[PDB]
Amino acid sequence: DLIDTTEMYLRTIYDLEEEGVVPLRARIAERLEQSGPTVSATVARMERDGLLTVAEDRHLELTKAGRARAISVMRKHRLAERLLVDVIGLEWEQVHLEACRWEHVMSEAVERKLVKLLGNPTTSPYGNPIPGLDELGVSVEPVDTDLRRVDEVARSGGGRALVCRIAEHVQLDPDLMSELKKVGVVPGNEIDIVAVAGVNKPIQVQGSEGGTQLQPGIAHAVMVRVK
Amino acid sequence: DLIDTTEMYLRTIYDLEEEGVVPLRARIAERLEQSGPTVSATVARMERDGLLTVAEDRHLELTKAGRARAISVMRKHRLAERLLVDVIGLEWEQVHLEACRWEHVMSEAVERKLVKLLGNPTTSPYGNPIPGLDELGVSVEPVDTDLRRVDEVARSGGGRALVCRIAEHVQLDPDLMSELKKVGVVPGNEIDIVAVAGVNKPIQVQGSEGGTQLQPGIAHAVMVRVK
Amino acid sequence: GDSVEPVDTDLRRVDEVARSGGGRALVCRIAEHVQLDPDLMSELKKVGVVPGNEIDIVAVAGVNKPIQVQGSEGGTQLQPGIAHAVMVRVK
Amino acid sequence: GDSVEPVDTDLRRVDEVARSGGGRALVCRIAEHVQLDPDLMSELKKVGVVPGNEIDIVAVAGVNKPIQVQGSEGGTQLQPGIAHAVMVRVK
Amino acid sequence: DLIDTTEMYLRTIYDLEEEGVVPLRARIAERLEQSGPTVSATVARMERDGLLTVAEDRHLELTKAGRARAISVMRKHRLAERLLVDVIGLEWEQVHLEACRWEHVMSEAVERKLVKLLGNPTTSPYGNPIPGLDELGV
Amino acid sequence: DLIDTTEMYLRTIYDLEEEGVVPLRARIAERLEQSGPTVSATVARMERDGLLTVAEDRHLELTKAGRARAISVMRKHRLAERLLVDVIGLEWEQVHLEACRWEHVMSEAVERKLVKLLGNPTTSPYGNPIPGLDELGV
DNA sequence: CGTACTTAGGTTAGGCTAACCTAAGTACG
DNA sequence: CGTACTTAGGTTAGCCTAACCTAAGTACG
Ligand SMILES: [Co+2]
Ligand SMILES: [Co+2]
Ligand SMILES: [Co+2]
Ligand SMILES: [Co+2]
Ligand SMILES: [Co+2]
Ligand SMILES: [Co+2]
Ligand SMILES: [Co+2]
Ligand SMILES: [Co+2]
Repeated sequence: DLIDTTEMYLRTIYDLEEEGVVPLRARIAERLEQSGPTVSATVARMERDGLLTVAEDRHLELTKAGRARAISVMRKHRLAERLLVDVIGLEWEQVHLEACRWEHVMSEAVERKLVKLLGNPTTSPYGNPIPGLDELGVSVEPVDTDLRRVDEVARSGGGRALVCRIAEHVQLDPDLMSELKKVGVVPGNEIDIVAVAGVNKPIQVQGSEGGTQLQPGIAHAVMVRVK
Repeated sequence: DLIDTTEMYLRTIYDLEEEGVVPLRARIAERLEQSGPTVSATVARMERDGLLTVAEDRHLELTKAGRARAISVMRKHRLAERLLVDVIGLEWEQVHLEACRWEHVMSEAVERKLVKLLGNPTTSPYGNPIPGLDELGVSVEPVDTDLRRVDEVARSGGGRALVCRIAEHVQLDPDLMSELKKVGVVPGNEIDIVAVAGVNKPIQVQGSEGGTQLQPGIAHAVMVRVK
Repeated sequence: GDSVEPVDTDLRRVDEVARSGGGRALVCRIAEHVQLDPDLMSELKKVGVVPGNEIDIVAVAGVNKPIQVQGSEGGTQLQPGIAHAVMVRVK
Repeated sequence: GDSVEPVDTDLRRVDEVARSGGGRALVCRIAEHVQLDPDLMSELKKVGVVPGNEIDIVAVAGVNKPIQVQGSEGGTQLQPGIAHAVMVRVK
Repeated sequence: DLIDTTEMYLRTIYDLEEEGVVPLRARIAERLEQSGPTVSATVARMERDGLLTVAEDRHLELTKAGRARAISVMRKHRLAERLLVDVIGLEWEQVHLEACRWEHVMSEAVERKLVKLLGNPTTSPYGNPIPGLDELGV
Repeated sequence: DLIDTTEMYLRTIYDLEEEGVVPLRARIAERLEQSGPTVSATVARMERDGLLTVAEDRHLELTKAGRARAISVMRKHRLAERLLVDVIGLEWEQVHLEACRWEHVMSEAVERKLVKLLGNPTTSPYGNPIPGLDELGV
């Protein structure tokens, strides 16, 4: 269950923008595991309500209102994640799924109280920046042009790099997130990315406590700063 | 399976008009065993295509095109029924269900050939008049103001009457049609309608080979000429 | 089910106490019904009707009549439905 | 399944007969493929290519070459896919 | 248009077998005038429902259930054709297209009545044998 | 608005039992501000799903499963209230409305973490006992 | 004669499969 | 180097339940 269909469509489009993926309805269908017809009908309903527009090349464009609402949901999501990790102490691999429900029920009133409690946090526990803090009534924005995707680093000849962001896409698989934590592919840990040739090949990575394989779509969603 | 959704919605509206019932979407939901939302969406699609309009009092009104198409389907239905009974010799109780599928696949070309084969028939084997014979390029129309509904005859004090029409609604239940045939409630047979008081009471009828009970909605659909 | 049938049998509803001739009692529970109205909950806090505060319930006669209660920081009127939904222990 | 593999082994395809050096043969089957074109079926009737009519098949060479056949009421040209889809018994 | 997609795919595969043609998806695309993607998707759906299998050489093989259904449709088709020609008197060239729609709506009940009416016919008006008369009990 | 219709109907019936009120459909209509027809239809749907039964005197009786689910929701509600007051510091009057939404999204996993964080609380900030702590393993 | 509920006929949101399409690929003698 | 097919992203028609509504009834101390 999505709890709120509209908010999840908005946040999924936001996720795709952060992963540098073209936000198509095909992407929402696979991500939220819904049929093509369902997604088109729901997007048409959101278009009617003025939260997005379907371009000629068919990529989904958030309106002013759509982006505002998407940011609001993502802000609630990553504040929830912060609360769940830092205060409540919920296990690292279970936090996202919990936060993915909580994002739909949290008031701005609570958000403002969480900002104070958590000491004005700027990133989620997975290194993703918290947007729309201006709208709450709360900093210098990190230059994140230096960040490169693990897949692109691997195809460019690999090397050593610091793990900075694990995108929402990766967080959806708890079993994988447990594997990443064990071997030590977590924010603020150094990893060695093995060189591969040709797109859509599984990337080998070596953490502090062993190594593992990432799928092309997973490696694309993990961002690092190469040493 | 309806075979053709549009044609069956049209013919169901036509059926309701012949039964002197207010053609509401609620009636189509019952008859075709479909959900309220399904019927509203399908009717909206037919309204868009200009086959009917939803009035303020919410009763369905066929357009010129809608009525023309409804007649076309009903004509095919009752010509099929004639063919199935008079030529093929399919059992009286099974014919309607067969004809309800055939009505969607028959060309005007075949209709014209059936008219010649069946000797320009004007009524179905269940006494219902065959419309739209003018549109095939084929008679004085029976004055059927003298016809009265078995339920209304029963509430008005009953009496002896000749069975003239069994509507499509009644034909949908083969087991009932077998019961009607056995006791002898068929077109061109005399029956005695027992007097009842109040609406929604089951009407008792006495045929040549015994008697049976009709539900209010069934009795409403059987038409007779009182002696 | 302490929540439905209290373990502390001496727990009594505000209206029941008032109709039984008022008294000094410690606020114990404020049911979810009462919580639904914030403006009321602001008032209840302001006059000191909160769990673990001693209050004085004004004796009352007739159902469908509001119940007067005195807290540490003043008094206020409860509706019959509201007073029914507040439990206390008389001292 | 007489329909797929004929019980009458002597049943042969018009094109196969033509490429095998023509012959006088009785029309036996006209497959559903042929039936799809009415204008063609009109022509087939007109010239007397119908089941239970003797026809003469003109010997032909090379596939993708149309097959000439002579019926009681004249002759006509079949396409390879059409001639393949007509079965006959050679006299 | 086709009335029943599944039944028409089955009968088209049956047609190709009768014509001694290799039943590929490419053949169905031509015959039914549908796109390659449409045919592959519909064949995959029929494979999933256990009406056929795609072989190694990629020719379509009807299952026991698929063949039983294909025969059923073809039987209805050719009995309809017989009725349309012998009884109704529809023109020889128009009969197939009519029968191609009727094949999807005819009950076995009517088939058994048509067998009696038409005097146990074994071939269509175009000389094509009527299969699955065994399965009617005639 | 309600987030979860079923859970809110269950908790509303639970609320009425705690208040010593007869849980009728009329009470749910008032409390949740829904029409009589809406409540009857939704209660019929919950009866069908085996979460309650309508008695002879027409008071709503939670089934084994219904009560278990109602407790689960109320437990989440009052643990949320504790967290919101003691830890987050949301204003006393706004907490319930927040907790009324949070009760529908909280996992048992989080409940167990809140039990430890809040030092095994037995009552909400409004003095209402927290039920079903047994079912958490506390 | 209100209080509680049913009957009757809607509605939108949010899901689904079947069955059609194009445009631009891959695989193979 | 065409023939057969896949990959990718759409579409409309035709079905569903859940969950809300009003207007006008019935049933009962
Ligand atoms: Co997350
Ligand atoms: Co979410
Ligand atoms: Co009929
Ligand atoms: Co029909
Ligand atoms: Co044919
Ligand atoms: Co067909
Ligand atoms: Co509360
Ligand atoms: Co709630």
